[PDB]
Amino acid sequence: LQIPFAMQMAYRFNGIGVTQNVLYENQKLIANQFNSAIGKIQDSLSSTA
Amino acid sequence: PREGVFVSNGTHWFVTQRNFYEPQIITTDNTFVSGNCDVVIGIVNNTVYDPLQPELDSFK
Ligand SMILES: *[C@@H]1O[C@H](CO)[C@@H](O[C@@H]2O[C@H](CO)[C@@H](O[C@@H]3O[C@H](CO)[C@@H](O)[C@H](O)[C@@H]3O)[C@H](O)[C@H]2NC(C)=O)[C@H](O)[C@H]1NC(C)=O
Ligand SMILES: *[C@@H]1O[C@H](CO)[C@@H](O[C@@H]2O[C@H](CO)[C@@H](O[C@H]3O[C@H](CO)[C@@H](O)[C@H](O)[C@@H]3O)[C@H](O)[C@H]2NC(C)=O)[C@H](O)[C@H]1NC(C)=O
Ligand SMILES: *[C@@H]1O[C@H](CO)[C@@H](O[C@@H]2O[C@H](CO)[C@@H](O[C@H]3O[C@H](CO)[C@@H](O)[C@H](O)[C@@H]3O)[C@H](O)[C@H]2NC(C)=O)[C@H](O)[C@H]1NC(C)=O
Ligand SMILES: *[C@@H]1O[C@H](CO)[C@@H](O)[C@H](O)[C@H]1NC(C)=O
Repeated sequence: LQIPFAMQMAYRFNGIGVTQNVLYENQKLIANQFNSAIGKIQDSLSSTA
Repeated sequence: PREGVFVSNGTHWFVTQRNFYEPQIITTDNTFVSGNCDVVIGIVNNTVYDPLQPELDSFK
């Protein structure tokens, strides 16, 4: 069942015990943090063997 | 939404539980307020019915 990804992340925030408004008001920051974390995963894999 | 998700059939808006389509009128009881309109990406305009107002309207 399709759902907008921001809405899914709000569902997951509810799952961990945080209200949806936190995600909907910090969406830009959360997306930037996730993207930076994925980039750091890239760097860690491409450097550490 | 307190619990559930906002949906629209095309003209009107409702709040329903996520796992079963049971549309309901968006009221103050079904929802909670947080902040203003300028910070949420994808917010839409719609009236939020106040269950208390018609009771006081008959009072008036
Ligand atoms: C809660 O935590 C986040 C960090 O995860 C804070 O966001 C960070 O806030 C600082 C200052 O606003 C940002 O630093 C700025 O970076 C820009 C980059 O162009 C730079 O020009 C500024 O001079 C400044 O150094 C930082 O980037 C930002 N981090 C992310 C991932 O966006 C947030 O401010 C904290 N909020 C509260 C209420 O504590
Ligand atoms: C999306 O949901 C809306 C709520 O069900 C719906 O609006 C409703 O449409 C029906 C007509 O099909 C109305 O039903 C009433 O129709 C007459 C109008 O006076 C009454 O006499 C009847 O007894 C019956 O109650 C609803 O009143 C009307 N609800 C509202 C708030 O206007 C939309 O039609 C739905 N949109 C689509 C595309 O399906
Ligand atoms: C959702 O509801 C909002 C409020 O009804 C509405 O924002 C309103 O948008 C109109 C025009 O887009 C603004 O009307 C005036 O805007 C400027 C002032 O900055 C004037 O120069 C114009 O001539 C016009 O008179 C309203 O000021 C503005 N209301 C608020 C509180 O900012 C949104 O457009 C609605 N969103 C959607 C998708 O319909
Ligand atoms: C969703 O997609 C349409 C076009 O694909 C776009 O106009 C709209 O801005 C998008 N919604 C949001 C909240 O960005």
